[PDB]
Amino acid sequence: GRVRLVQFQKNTDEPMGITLKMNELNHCIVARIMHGGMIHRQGTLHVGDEIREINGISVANQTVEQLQKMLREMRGSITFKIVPSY
Repeated sequence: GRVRLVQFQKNTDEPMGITLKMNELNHCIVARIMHGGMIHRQGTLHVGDEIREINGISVANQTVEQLQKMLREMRGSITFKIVPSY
């Protein structure tokens, strides 16, 4: 699909509300989005989307725990480079 850049503004320390999973090619896939969360309210990131980069950082050959940890500690203006899935 077509790559796009999705931007969020994270000012609080609450869970972003994303659950990730890696598939066979180690592609990072959005497994779940927390209903009513900041992400869900914006409507720009959806289950099945492939995340290629976070804050410009390639997710390649990083584990799920690593990425979730990264997501838990991010604040301010952040981005996901994603390939949406329909």
